[PDB]
Amino acid sequence: AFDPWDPAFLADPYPAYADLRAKGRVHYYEPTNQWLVPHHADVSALLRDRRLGRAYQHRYTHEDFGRTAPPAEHEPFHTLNDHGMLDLEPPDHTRIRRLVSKAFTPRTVEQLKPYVAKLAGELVDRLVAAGGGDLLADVAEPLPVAVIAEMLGIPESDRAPLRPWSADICGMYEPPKDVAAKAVRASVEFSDYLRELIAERRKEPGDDLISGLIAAHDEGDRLTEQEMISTCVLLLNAGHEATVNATVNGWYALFRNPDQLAALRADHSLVPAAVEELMRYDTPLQLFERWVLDEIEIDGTTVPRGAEIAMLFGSANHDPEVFRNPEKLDLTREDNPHISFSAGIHYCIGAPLARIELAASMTALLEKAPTLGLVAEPKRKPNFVIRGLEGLSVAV
Ligand code: HEM
Repeated sequence: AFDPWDPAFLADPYPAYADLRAKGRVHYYEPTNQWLVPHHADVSALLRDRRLGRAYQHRYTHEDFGRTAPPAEHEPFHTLNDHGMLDLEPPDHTRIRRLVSKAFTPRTVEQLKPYVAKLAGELVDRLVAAGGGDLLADVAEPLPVAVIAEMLGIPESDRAPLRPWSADICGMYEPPKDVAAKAVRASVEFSDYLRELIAERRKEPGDDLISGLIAAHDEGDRLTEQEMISTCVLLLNAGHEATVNATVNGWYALFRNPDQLAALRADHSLVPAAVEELMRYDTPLQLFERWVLDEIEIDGTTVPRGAEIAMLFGSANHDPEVFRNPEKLDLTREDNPHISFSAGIHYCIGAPLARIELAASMTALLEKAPTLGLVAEPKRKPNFVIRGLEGLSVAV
């Protein structure tokens, strides 16, 4: 009896998650032909199970897996997608991630802190100067793209087309004939830009990540041109909308919980714990899927090879067997093992950088806009897999 399109579910899905959890540990959903998993223990376990993957073609033809191959007109998208580590399974995943993690390191993250803090400060100053604005458009949206641009080493000169590129490519996962068109178009355009920067970095080495990707090697193993383009597009696409919606989701929760906002404003040392609790309370990434590569059993229920599982991260983050009073926002929550950055081999390689951007944004807002208030009830985007608002009207 579940309709993820119901406007009440889009407004507040957490009561329905409560019902799902109470009704069982795996539920077949005919409309999407998917098996829904809502408990934290099950989601955690399945993300670490070697019998599940974000791809199946390394093991089975589409046809042997009981599926239909995608249009060859979408080859440029599928090529760019299938060389990024998010949709790779071992041993290809292992190789590209071991290689990428030689260029993209803890030192790389540390080096961005000053630019993250600087940029955050500037953004909030401008909003303060205007005495208010749209937290999404003016503060949340600009920072993530800029940080990845900076890490990749791209001029503010040519940084304009990145958002619209990332937008149209991601449109493919949201699929209209028109969406598909721009998505392949952007996939080509963006990949050519990358292709270019890859060479003027080969004949002209730099200190950026594109240059660290060109250098990265191990056991004489190295990255292909496509693996590098795919990695760069993945880092922008993965590090943008999630970070944006965590900042706006967080501030909306803070405005709706004035006791917690006042606690935060009174003790800025809560910022790290606050970033984590606001993500558990209302994660922007509600849902992730896995193919069943070998038959599994969940709670004595057999899920067959060829099935697709939907992991409800939102449900898992409100599981009362893990969190006490999960429906309550508590920035001082001691016990917060939220799964928002996932688990197993696809565990977010960006999580340290994401946490530095969310902390820098929050600290700037608290220091520079300590009187910030919500002007209007925001409009919720009609989407149950990426949970977000159209914008956030604020005033000092
Ligand atoms: C609020 C911020 C973020 C959240 C909640 C988030 C969450 C996640 C999740 C859940 C996954 C795995 C999905 C799955 O298991 O199916 C993932 C993967 C990934 N994330 Fe993030 N992420 C965030 C920010 C970022 C940032 C800033 C970057 C990069 C700069 C990034 C890069 C990636 C990459 C490259 C992967 C693929 C990892 C792999 O497949 O091995 N993410 N992220």
